Amino acid sequence: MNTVPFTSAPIEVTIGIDQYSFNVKENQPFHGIKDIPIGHVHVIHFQHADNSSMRYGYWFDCRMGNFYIQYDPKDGLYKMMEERDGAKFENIVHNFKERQMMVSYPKIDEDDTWYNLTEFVQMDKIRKIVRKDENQFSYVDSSMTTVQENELSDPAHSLNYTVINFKSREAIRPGHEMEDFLDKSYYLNTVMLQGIFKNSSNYFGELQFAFLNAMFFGNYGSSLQWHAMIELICSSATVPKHMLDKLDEILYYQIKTLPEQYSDILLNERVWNICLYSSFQKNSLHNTEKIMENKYPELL
Amino acid sequence: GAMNSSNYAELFNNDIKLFVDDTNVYRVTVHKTFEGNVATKAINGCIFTLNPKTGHLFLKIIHTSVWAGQKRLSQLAKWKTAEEVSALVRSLPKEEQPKQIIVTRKAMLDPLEVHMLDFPNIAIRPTELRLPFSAAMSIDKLSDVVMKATEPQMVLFNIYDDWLDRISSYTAFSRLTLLLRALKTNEESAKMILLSDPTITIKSYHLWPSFTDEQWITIESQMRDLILTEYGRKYNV
Ligand SMILES: O=C(NC[C@@H]1CCCO1)NC1CCCC1
Repeated sequence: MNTVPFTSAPIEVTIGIDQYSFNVKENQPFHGIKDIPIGHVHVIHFQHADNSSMRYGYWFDCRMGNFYIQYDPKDGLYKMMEERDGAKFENIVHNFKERQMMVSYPKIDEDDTWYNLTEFVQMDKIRKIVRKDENQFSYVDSSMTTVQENELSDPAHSLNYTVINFKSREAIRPGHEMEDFLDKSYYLNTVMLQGIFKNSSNYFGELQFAFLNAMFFGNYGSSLQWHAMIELICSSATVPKHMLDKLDEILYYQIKTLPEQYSDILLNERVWNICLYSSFQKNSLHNTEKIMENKYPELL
Repeated sequence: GAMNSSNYAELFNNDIKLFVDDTNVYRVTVHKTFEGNVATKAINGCIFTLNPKTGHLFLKIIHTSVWAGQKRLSQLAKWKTAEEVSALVRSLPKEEQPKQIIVTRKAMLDPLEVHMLDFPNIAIRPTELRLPFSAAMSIDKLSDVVMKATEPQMVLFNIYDDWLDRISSYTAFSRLTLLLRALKTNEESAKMILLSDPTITIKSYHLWPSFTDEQWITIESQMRDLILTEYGRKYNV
């Protein structure tokens, strides 16, 4: 169990840690988060009480270093930093725990939600989508645009998701125009899985990371990426059986965890109706279809 | 963007463009089988690809053999249309290739877009206009060449005959759309108007009769009257 200490909490802010969130008042004696489960990535995120725009936050993995949060009054935000002095860090954390100034990561034992949302997500891959190689953790916010969005303006601050475009030379083999456009199996299996992602785990990891960025930050381009990666699978007639089964589980937990109030902006009607009812895989996502129907029958 | 009444004169500027109409590509007769079920039999079709500025018509004849052993023919017909249009563009010298292709039915956008990926600078546009190009098979010499074909064939025509020697493209396209609208709304009457007078002939090298300027005015008024009457009947107004 690991810890992310906070130097202080100078401004009123709602802090999220994974799917949990807490309110912290201006100059409240709050000094961080303990009992963070090892073995998964995590995200700690922020929304200032004065500015309900720009949610922002940090993806991290405590096995990669000792990380803490410190408010910066010039840039006006809570910044993640790495403490390289391990003795100094253990000492700080032990004092803050002794003084019980830390919230406990509030995992119920029965609950695999976070594991299920992050099963394929790796820090090494996140850091290639979010390029800032001097840090071991990755900043994301509401406003960052994706590479594909940029093509259609600062590169250092972009989300470098894999570009998916169904009407592109990459997606369409010369002489298989109609075949490849109506059955995307060759774009999925040869171009994307074998060529770019190498395996389905990396594909699912990017899909899960895009969903999480959309849900936690309202990042619109991430939402586009999530739906595109779903649609590419559903629009392929030939998909390994293990991928379909795993996709059904992945999407089920994503839909289960989505705030009911955000389904309007976070779920694209066309993609979902096509995937569940028109596509090749309309009959392969039983759990996902059942939760969508019982929780969001309006969208459909 | 879409082509509509408001940007209509764009058709007659000096940027090369083509209309593509796919409504006569996949043509069938419906009939009963011995057992009393219904079956279709395909007949030859055509792609109607038209430069509205010059009148040049690229009539790609679609022989029934292209459907042999294929499923979902109405969907295939749209891709075949896009395949043949793309091949036509590739065959043209660079300075003759269109800058825009305007499809008369929106369902052609994706097939043509995908087939034209190699020409990213050719804009594929839909239109809000209700153009009567389905009536092209009411023009006798176009119907005759389609039905007689025994193999795929591309044939070049000028759908304006020599009209552009005396009138502008705008006026020529308006005459063409009026004639075709009339032929669509009541083929028998429209054809009666065009051929009533045996002394007016169709040049062996033309599609329409050799009217003088004054006779064209009379013809055009007769086609207008036809179109308006038919309409009153349609709607009981
Ligand atoms: O072939 C021409 N027209 C195309 C077809 C023939 C029947 C009507 O449509 N014309 C050429 C021959 C002399 C002028 C150029």
